[PDB]
Amino acid sequence: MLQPKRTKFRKMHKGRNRGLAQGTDVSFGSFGLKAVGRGRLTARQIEAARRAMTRAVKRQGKIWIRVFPDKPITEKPLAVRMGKGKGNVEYWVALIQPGKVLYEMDGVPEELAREAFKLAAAKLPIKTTFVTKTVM
Amino acid sequence: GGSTRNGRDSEAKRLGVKRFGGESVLAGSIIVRQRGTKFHAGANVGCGRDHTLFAKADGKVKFEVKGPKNRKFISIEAE
Amino acid sequence: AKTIKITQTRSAIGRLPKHKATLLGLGLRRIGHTVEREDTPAIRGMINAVSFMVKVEE
Amino acid sequence: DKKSARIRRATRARRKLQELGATRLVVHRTPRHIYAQVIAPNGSEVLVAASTVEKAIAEQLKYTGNKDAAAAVGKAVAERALEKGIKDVSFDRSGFQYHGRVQALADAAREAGLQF
Amino acid sequence: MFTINAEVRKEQGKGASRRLRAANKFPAIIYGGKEAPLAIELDHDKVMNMQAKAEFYSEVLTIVVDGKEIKVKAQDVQRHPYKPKLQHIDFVRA
RNA sequence: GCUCAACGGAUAAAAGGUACUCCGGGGAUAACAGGCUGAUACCGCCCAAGAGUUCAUAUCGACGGCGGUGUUUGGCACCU
RNA sequence: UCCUCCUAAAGAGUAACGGAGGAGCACGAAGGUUGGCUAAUCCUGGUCGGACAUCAGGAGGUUAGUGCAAUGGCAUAAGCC
RNA sequence: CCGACUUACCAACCCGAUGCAAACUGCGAAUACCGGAGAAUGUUAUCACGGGAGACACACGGCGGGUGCUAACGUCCGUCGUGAAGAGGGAAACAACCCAGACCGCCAGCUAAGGUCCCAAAGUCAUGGUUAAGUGGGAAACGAUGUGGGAAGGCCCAGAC
RNA sequence: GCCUGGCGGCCGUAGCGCGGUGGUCCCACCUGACCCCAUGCCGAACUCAGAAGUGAAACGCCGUAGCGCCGAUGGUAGUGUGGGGUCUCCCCAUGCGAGAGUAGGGAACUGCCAGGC
Repeated sequence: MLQPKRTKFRKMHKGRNRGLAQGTDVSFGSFGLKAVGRGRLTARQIEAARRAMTRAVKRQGKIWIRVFPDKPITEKPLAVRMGKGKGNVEYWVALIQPGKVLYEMDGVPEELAREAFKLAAAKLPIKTTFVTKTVM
Repeated sequence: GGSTRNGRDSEAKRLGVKRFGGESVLAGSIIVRQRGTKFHAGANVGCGRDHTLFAKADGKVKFEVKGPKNRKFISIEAE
Repeated sequence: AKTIKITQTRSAIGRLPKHKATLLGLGLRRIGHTVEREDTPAIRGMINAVSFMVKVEE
Repeated sequence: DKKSARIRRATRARRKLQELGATRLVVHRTPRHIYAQVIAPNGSEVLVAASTVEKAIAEQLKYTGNKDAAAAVGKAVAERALEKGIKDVSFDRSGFQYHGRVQALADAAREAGLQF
Repeated sequence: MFTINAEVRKEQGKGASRRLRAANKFPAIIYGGKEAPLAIELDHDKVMNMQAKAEFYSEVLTIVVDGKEIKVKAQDVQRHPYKPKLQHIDFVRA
């Protein structure tokens, strides 16, 4: 899921992935799944980690998804040559920089949150870490 | 389908650079396309048609921000 | 006035054209060439522009 | 606001006279009085002024802020302008119409010698 | 009590701050709105253990520079984005 | 007085076939094969919701993830 | 063939069977000048006005508008009479 | 019934918090570019006119990008370097990478990159550590009481594991 | 010295909100309109002639930070040159160095002329 309902433009440039992430703090919840390493987080991987989390916590507590797949990724079909325009939009990713809190959790004990975050981290491609809400 | 068309211009920015000793009528800012990025107020009023800002006296270009709207003006001051 | 000694130490082969022109403005030709240049912030700026090649005796 | 609308009407001609470097004879009109000010083209210093609130003008008039008062003020400001020795000024409506007291003041300045 | 021993900063900048973080110390600043701000460096492991103590932000702290006791309070903390460690703290004079 | 719109406009005026073909060239450029790459293919591993009567891992393993090989269909056009 | 934006790296320029859209006109007023004026939208009372026709009041400030794409403009309005 | 809840599901506005954008900007560099002044340096390097060209198949590497799969010794641009059209030393062998630009001769010395056990010229060099796999001398997710270093944390001579 | 009006300079440390304050000095509302003139009706507005009334609205001044606005120091991001790990991104030397935040500032300042006390 998690494809945007509308877009201003259908396709984007490929671009490059940024230096460091905005949104490093745990804001809404009490525990978080912070990102250690770059990559692009596909909407399918985001949904799979969300299901692993939600079933691990048995649909108790509240889960925030702090990233959104707003970048369309185009892929050329099989056995077509180079050129002839840009390819068709196939799937949506979120660009992840180190330090991006990907998910947030509240209303659960910390060890159950760690187990749910571990089961989500097993589905995500990038390396993640467990973070806790800190006052500054 | 197909979407590969584009237009052409070959200058779009200023030529006078606030030390530039522009004489007579030199285009200080040609193909600004519009009187709003730069206004001409030092040597009378430039901005003839297509809003090309041009000098009216022999002198140095002057860039300045005046007015309540913080608008940028090109002036010509004598050497 | 006071003068300083500027000695080239590396080659000018794969360098930028601005770096080559800075060595031309300094007066350095060979990889061991030393010049006596009068001490000036402009000469110091040329040295800082190409400082990975030159060596300065103060 | 009537004063803000008057300033919006005046602003176009005021900037046009500023860009030409013209010495401006500006007029201000109230229900009670009328004012005339010849102002140098830098716009900061006033060369000549003649007002209806000035007692020397106001004692000769049956009512301040009349068309006769406007003619007296225009004659006075043109007399002081020609006494100062400046000429070839440009008239500013200051947002008013060219009608009634404003027209009478400009006509009196033209008759007394201030040429536009 | 929360006493931090701190040293004044001989050099400021990104290179000097990264040299501090390579030498396992980190920069900090003290300002009060009444006199000139003071740039200091802190021992990172000690100030980390005081971070892990949860009463670090509520109460009044004591920074010792040159034997002078300064009563401060932690305004904000700049943390490393994906590591536990911390880069910079600003202290308001209390 | 120009959809001289193939818009610096060959001429007022012009479509096709060639496996019956022919010449001058090209590995500047395709088919086979080699090369680079590995999307695809094939093989393997990580997590484990499940089903397997109870029991995740005897056996299979969803949602997802990471590789390996050169190995299919491809991409490129480097050799001829 | 021509125009607008991005690609395009804060001067100009800059390619692809790159990503998006338009033009082959219109107007004797929709030009000139002088004088005047200021929108979109929202909340309310009243004739089919109903959620939106027209009044009156308040909020708002250019979120409107430009003969037609897009960009840059525009209140001294280049927007409306 | 001129309605005493506004729903245990949601499509709008506003407020508070959190991100994203090549075709977003209430902000905003470094560089680059344009102009002026000044010194030093450069065989006027600069400009104009005239005689003669060639060339208009580029390649790779670094940086910035579009496209492709953040594939290609892929393709298309900007920019610099090298090759083209540049030998010599290094990377085993190697157009384009690193160092360096060969007028000629020398059985002279000093260095760059890269190296110093033998092939093969030069440290079986000095001090302090680390690793035990031949890692060095190819490869990820993930897994493990491998083994050093550091800052802390529990239980504990009222007897800790 | 105070207050008011006109024309500027500078353009949110300049404005908005809330509260208070001023009157036939000045300015606003205000009186009347056949006449100088105008409303696609409108003496709303634009004008003209001005016995009375109030400053209520507007406007000016003062206080208040509630919102706008300005805004350090330090750090971070980026980046020119040189060098280095690099598979797609960074690190070191050096030079420049934001934006957002933080402390804080902030209820503008000033020039010419005219009028009253």
